[PDB]
Amino acid sequence: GMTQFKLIGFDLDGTLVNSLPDLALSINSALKDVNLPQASENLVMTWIGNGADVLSQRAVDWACKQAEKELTEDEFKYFKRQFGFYYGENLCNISRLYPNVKETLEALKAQGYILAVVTNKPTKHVQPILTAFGIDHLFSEMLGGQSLPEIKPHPAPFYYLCGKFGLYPKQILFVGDSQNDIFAAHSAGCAVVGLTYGYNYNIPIAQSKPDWIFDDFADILKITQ
Ligand SMILES: [Cl-]
Repeated sequence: GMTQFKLIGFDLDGTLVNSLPDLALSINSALKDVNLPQASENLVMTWIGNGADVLSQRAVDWACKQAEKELTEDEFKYFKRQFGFYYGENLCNISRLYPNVKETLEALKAQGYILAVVTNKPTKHVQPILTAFGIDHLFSEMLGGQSLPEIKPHPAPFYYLCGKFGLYPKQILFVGDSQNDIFAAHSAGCAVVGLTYGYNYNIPIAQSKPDWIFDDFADILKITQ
């Protein structure tokens, strides 16, 4: 309307949904199944951001070092199957939307913005978690960690949106909570909101220099009309 933006994109974990509690519960149950020590929720948080394989590798590497044990490859595969199972079961157990997320997405949709999710979370979990929280109907595109060959912080997912919706990068506003989001946006040429409530390796979101830094998801409305 009075902005340049046609499409607004969002990360999922740490931006729309506070999923850390269910991720931590799931990963710790799987660690227990391979007789490895369990991690604090802050530690688990620091492994999140780069997809479920990297998350799994960080978990097992930490726990093995803690315990002075190693896993065989078959044990590691087993760990990953159990972690996948538990999480699938706990997608919307302790997890909740961040404050004002649904109301804000509805407002933006009402204004005519195309809305998209771009996350490194496995693609298989994206439509289910959005459906569980009653917001799947608002999104015109939902990209996860297996959806394209390169993922955030590579700008490719942003270029895919430009192509699919017929846009210049400058017509996309992105909303994220980690440097993966902010670096991808800077590289593609998209304006980017950094949220301060999400998962960024214990690093302040200001360090990656987003275009805006917000404590409340509803503040996005102040910059979209
Ligand atoms: Cl991730």
